[PDB]
Amino acid sequence: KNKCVNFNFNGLTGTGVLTESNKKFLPFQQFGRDIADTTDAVRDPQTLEILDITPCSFGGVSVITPGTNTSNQVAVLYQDVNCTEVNVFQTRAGCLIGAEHVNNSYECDIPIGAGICASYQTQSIIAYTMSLGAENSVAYSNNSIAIPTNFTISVTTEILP
Amino acid sequence: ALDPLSETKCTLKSFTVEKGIYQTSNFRVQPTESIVRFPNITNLCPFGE
Amino acid sequence: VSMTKTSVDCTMYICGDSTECSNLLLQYGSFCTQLNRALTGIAVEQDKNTQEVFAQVKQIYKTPPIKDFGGFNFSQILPDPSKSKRSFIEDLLFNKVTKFNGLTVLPPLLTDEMIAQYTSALLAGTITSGWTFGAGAALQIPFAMQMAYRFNGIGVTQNVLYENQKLIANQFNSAIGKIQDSLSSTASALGKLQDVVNQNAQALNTLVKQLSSNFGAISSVLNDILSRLDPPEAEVQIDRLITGRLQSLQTYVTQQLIRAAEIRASANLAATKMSECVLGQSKRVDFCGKGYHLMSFPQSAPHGVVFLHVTY
Amino acid sequence: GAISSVLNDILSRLDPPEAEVQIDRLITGRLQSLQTYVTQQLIRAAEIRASANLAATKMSECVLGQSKRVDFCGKGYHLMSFPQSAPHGVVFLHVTYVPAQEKNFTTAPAICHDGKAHFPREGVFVSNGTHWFVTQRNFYEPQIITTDNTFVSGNCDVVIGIVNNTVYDPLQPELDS
Amino acid sequence: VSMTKTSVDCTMYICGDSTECSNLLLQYGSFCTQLNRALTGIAVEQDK
Repeated sequence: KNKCVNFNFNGLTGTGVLTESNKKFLPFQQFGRDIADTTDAVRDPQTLEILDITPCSFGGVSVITPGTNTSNQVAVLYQDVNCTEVNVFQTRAGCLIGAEHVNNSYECDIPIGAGICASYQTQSIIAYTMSLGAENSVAYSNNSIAIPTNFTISVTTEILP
Repeated sequence: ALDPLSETKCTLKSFTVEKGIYQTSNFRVQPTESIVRFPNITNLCPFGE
Repeated sequence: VSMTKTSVDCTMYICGDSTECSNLLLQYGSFCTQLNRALTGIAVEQDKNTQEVFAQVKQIYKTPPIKDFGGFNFSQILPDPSKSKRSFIEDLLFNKVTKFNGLTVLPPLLTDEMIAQYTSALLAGTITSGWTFGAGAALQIPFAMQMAYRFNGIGVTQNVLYENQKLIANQFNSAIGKIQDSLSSTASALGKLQDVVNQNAQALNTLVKQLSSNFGAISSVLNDILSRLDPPEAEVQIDRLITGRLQSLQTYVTQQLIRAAEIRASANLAATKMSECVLGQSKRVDFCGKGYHLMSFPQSAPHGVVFLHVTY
Repeated sequence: GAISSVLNDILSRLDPPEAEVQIDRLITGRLQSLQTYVTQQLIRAAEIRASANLAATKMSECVLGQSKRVDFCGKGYHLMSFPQSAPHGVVFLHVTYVPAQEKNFTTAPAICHDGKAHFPREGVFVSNGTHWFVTQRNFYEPQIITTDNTFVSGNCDVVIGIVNNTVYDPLQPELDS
Repeated sequence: VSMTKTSVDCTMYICGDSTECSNLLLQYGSFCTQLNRALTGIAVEQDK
């Protein structure tokens, strides 16, 4: 169980992972299908055991890399999986190999996913939760005000196609 | 196929790689074992007769 | 604002667990390369739409300890930090919404917790500072004097504001209870968001059902036509399943890209109303709904945003 | 799906009943390549045309006038703008009004002179420790209290948080002096 | 503001009044249904 094997249950060949669930088979049915009408669950020919056919794990592989004129260290990223059967830390988006997790929050330079970003600071790729901005407590009161006494005429630049 | 540092240069088609996250390839678990479980045997078939 | 970040691999969808399928898939050239980069480029733009609407300022503002804003009850608008940090209105919006098959669903960069934290930074900026926090520094101003510039901007004397502080406070708090009774009774008020979910949930399940078609062959399973038939006979039936699923994958990219361009014009419209109606006093007629605009209160929403416009 | 990508190699080598299958797969294979080029260049041009309507608005409203829309001509209060030429685009030069320094003060909504409430036309009363004066919200400018800067409206018995002061009428240096 | 509400049927355009044509038309899955629901969804947006 829990392995990507080539199952063979009464001629039903294929490749899948034998997992357990709460699905209870009917005494006349021998196999179950998903919405794609494929091999989704098989029945144990020896006893009353329900073994669902789970497809094996796959996902996209991304590389967190800085600029060429900055550094050359990289990290391996895996999507929508955990660090179970894939120096190595678990993030909210997936399993990351090659980066360390830092509890301190910084500015998002290179995004990872699910509120996690990465950056190169003095000298390795670190994983951290991104910050949404600096803390600014407004001094609210019944008569307190902040009227500007000095102004700066700054010119902004906007580029639109 | 050497390292993920040079793997980013193949999917980008550029020597100078800027900062960011780039998708290079995909992984997949390969099958190793095979399940050939079947019920037990009670007797022998009379094919010799 | 945003949509579902669905990333479908072009290789493992048509040729999942097959060897002869990958030999005929590379004969099309860069057809699978363009479909993978198109679905990847959409999901980057879905995270950019949330940064242009919610992330308007570079500072995070907190709630003041003084909750007496001239008689107005803002406990239903501001989120509760003692519980996810969501208010009572935001709880009714997330509770009224609706694996390894080649369709990988990626989570967004801006989570629903950080959306409400970006919403609470704009709620404290509009109430305690008005439009000064978006145009410059966090200039503090009382809420009784904040509405004095709002009534004078539309041609109403500010003498009626201070003499009727308790009159307009009971009318405002009674209007919030009508919204909470409408959202908790039925989910018909979320029709602007349910059209985005139904175009992303039914279209995702359609691609799982499109691979079961034979496309003129005997069976859709690649193992039942390769190991059971002749290799001259298996070359035709695999190519019918490859070309039959390639047009199904090109249809899913084309239909979602127009919906991504539709959601981008809605995100730029939501970023316009956040920068003008929420982050200031707009004199544009029917920009914050029917009536003279005074203020606005944004709310968090699953893959969207909900505005609570205040009219006169 | 064909054996080659050259149109001349299939017709010369294979039979003319057999070459028409691989040629039509190359035509339909390049037709789907043209369907991708037409569709992707039309959806992306719709986003440019949606951005061209925004670029034409900021060159006809923000440049040819003073827009009161917040965060439309950039951050801050809009003064003027200057467009410049750019290849396949435009670069804006928005001149805005950004404050630099501010101080904390004590305010009051209105004052009382002889029983009636005096509200300012644009601004609020600010006390410096001794008395209130008339000033603006955008710029700090201490001015005297007069009828030209204030407005008589309401009474001094129903306004919550009101204070008392003395309105300096311009007829008082001429008659009451 | 709006345009004409043209809803072209997927079945009658290709396999109009034919029985054996529907066996080669419905074998491609719900691609015929996606052409009808897309043109129906435009006519809903034309009314909006």
